[PDB]
Amino acid sequence: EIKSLKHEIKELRKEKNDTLNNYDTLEEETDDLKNRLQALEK
Amino acid sequence: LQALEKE
Repeated sequence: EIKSLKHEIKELRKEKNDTLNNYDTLEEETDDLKNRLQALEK
Repeated sequence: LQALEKE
């Protein structure tokens, strides 16, 4: 039953990797809007 | 950004 628990933990890791991909696209959007902020300020 | 597009 330990292998099933490890598989469930790997599924949780996959879900968190999906959240990390969401974080990465959020980060690229943040970089784009930071460039926009710097362009509109200067 | 909105501020920089509000003024």
